[PDB]
Order: sequence, then structure tokens, then C-alpha cells
Amino acid sequence: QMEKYTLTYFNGRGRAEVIRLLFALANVSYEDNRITRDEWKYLKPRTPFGHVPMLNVSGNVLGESHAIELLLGGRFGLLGTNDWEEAKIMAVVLNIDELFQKLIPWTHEKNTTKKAELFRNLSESDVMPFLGRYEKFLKESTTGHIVGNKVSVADLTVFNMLMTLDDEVKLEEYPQLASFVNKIGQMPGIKEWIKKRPKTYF
Amino acid sequence: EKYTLTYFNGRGRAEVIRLLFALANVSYEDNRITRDEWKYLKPRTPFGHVPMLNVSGNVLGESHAIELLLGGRFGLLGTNDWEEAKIMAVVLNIDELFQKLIPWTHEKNTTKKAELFRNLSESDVMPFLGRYEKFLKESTTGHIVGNKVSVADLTVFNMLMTLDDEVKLEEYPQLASFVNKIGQMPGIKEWIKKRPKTYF
Ligand SMILES: N[C@@H](CCC(=O)N[C@@H](CS)C(=O)NCC(=O)O)C(=O)O
Ligand SMILES: N[C@@H](CCC(=O)N[C@@H](CS)C(=O)NCC(=O)O)C(=O)O
Repeated sequence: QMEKYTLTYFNGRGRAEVIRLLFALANVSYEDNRITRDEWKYLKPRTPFGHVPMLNVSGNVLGESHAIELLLGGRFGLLGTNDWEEAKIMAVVLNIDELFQKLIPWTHEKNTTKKAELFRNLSESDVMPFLGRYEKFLKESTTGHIVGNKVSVADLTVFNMLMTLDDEVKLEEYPQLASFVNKIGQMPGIKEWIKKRPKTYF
Repeated sequence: EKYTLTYFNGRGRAEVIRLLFALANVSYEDNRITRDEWKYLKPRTPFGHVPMLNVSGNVLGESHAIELLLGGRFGLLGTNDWEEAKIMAVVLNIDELFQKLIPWTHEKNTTKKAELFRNLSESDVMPFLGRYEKFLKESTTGHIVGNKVSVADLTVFNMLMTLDDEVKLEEYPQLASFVNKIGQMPGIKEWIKKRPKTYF
């Protein structure tokens, strides 16, 4: 008997989307529970840390996006082939989290002038360093993976962030990242999920 | 193995790693650098931060990735993948509280510092105490997760020590027993006595 997975998050990509990509890529079925703010009022105090995403695995509850990505990544064979690769994959995931956190105001700014200003102010300090970093990791990789020789949670995380930034970065100047984003995006499971998934502002 | 930990001369985000080494009784080089040396070193780290771990010439960044690696090699991530993930959830949760406490830790004037803390008390510190008091009440053995000491215990212990002047554990008997129990464990106790005395 398969574990029953239920992911709870708002109706949005946000901090849940890498988890949704892991399920998509692994072709592992789960319930994609998207709640409203109002439903969240009641649910928040019964969660372990007062946040979403949350994962329910056959009656047992786990919080924290990167802990959930750890668990699923491990079960789905997306944490490399040894404990060193696993740790390097998780380091990347945690590094992208810092960038995600810096981008929160931008993601939620619906005024286009103000949103462009938020982004401008992060361009040199965070976005350009991100692109350079991951361009270089890939340049130094022989297989076009962020860590090791197969797809991992880190690939999905960097992929997801590139999609987040798609309208604001030019990947012609980062040919490794351009190739990578097309490769991950064409993977079965991922490709159908991107077409399928609810279109949300963030 | 040859482990080198690089961080500032401080507890900060390296100290749980230092506690893991202490508890496991595993030798490592505790490399503490100055702010000035860090200017030079920063671009050759993977992400532009410390802590960093060098394991026989290979480098790993991210305090929680280092914790995950060392924790796993030392048996401090529970007994299965579910325990491990619950342990790391606690670690990641406490990291949010650490981030919120950053201005407070770095403000040295006593009245400005107290004002920083009080504005976080009901919003963040009190919820933290209630949360971890309850996790312990749910444990039969007085561990945050599972039946054995883990990285989660070391993380909650370190944060409680960080807050030791500001926090009364009068109403949190579970946490008070816990803080005592962890601090008395072989290796931890000696490390706390030996370690360099720093403001942060
Ligand atoms: N450490 C976290 C933070 C999760 C988080 O801050 N979630 C936000 C949404 S992106 C949330 O639950 N907001 C509603 C609330 O905090 O009440 C994780 O990575 O899961
Ligand atoms: N995601 C991080 C961040 C580490 C971090 O913010 N380290 C600070 C000291 S607490 C630092 O490297 N400051 C110097 C710098 O960022 O240039 C981790 O958990 O290792």
C-alpha cells in the first residue's frame, strides 16, 4: 500500500512549486490541496510551525518546504548517489531560498512600475550573482546538472527560479542556463505539469 | 576524516555544527576568521557565506546542509527518513527565529537591544517556547523528535542558551529540564566550558 500524500499550500506556486515538480517528475500521485486565506485562519494554529507548505503522509504531518523536499527528494531518488552529493544538493536548495526570500516583495507587487523598481534594486546584488553562479556550476558540470550526474532537487529548484524570473532575465547571455531550463522543462512529468497547473500570479 | 569548519569568531550560525562535533567526539579544525580576512575569502566560497566545511579538500556551504551531512554521519538524524525530515524541519524553523534575532544580537547598547527583543517577544520568542515545550510534552523521552538526541535537540538547546538572559523557563518545565539535560551530555559540557567567549 502506497503512502497517501496531501500537500497543503495556498493557490499559488510560491514555496510549494518545487515540491509539486518533484511529484510531477517522479509520477507520484498526491492531493494538491490549495486553501484560501480564510481556510488558513483555522488551519494555521494546528500546523507545527504556523506555515505552509505542509505535507500529510498517511496521517503524519511534516512542515517546512525544504524538509518536505528532502523527504520526497530522497524517496524519489533525487538527492544524488552519496551523502556528499545530497548535502551539496541541499546547500543549493538553501541558497535559492535566500533569493526566493529576497524576491517576495517583487512577486507580490502588482503595480508594474513599482515591481520593476523592486527588481532593479535586486539585480546587481542578488539576481546577477545567481545567474553567474549557476551558469558556472553548469559550465563545470560534464552532464549539465547542478550537482552530480543526474537530475536532483537542486536542478528542479534552479529550474523553478529561472521560470520565476523568465520575464526579467535574458538567458542568451547564459547559454548553460538556457540549455538547462529547456532540458528540465522538457522532461516528461514536468512538461505536462507546467501545462496543467493552475496559472497564478505567484 | 579531516574536517575544517570556517566561520567568524562567534557562535552564530556555526555553533550547532560545533555542538554536533562535540557531541559526536569528532575532531575538526575550528577555523575562525576576522571580518577583514573574510573580504578576501568570500568570493571563493560557493554562496558567499560562512559557515563552510572543508572535508579532506572538498568544500560544502550552508549551515543546514553541513548539519544534514554531519548529522547523518554521526547518527543525529533519527532512525529513518521521516525522523530525519522532522528534525530538519525543526532546524529550518529555528533558522527563521535566528534570522529575526539578527539585529538584536548585533546591537550592543542595552536599551536599544532590550527594545529590539521586546518587539519580538510576543510575535516570535513566546511562540517558540510554547512550540518546543509542547513538542517535548509529546515526547516520552524528552527529545524534540524521536527517542534519541538529534540535531533538532542541539538546535533548540543552542537557541535557548542564546536567549538565556531574556527567557524565564519558569512556565516551561519541559524546556528547563531539556536545557539541563543537553548541556550536561558528554562532550557538550566540555565544549561549552572550553569554547571562546564571544558576544554572538
Ligand atoms: N521556512 C518556511 C516558511 C514558509 C512560509 O513562510 N510560508 C508562508 C507562505 S510563502 C506562509 O505560511 N504564510 C502564511 C502565514 O505565515 O501565516 C518554509 O520554507 O516552509
Ligand atoms: N543560508 C545561510 C547563511 C549564512 C550566513 O548568513 N552567514 C553570515 C554570518 S551569520 C555571513 O556569511 N555573513 C557574511 C557575508 O554574508 O558576507 C547558512 O545557513 O549557512
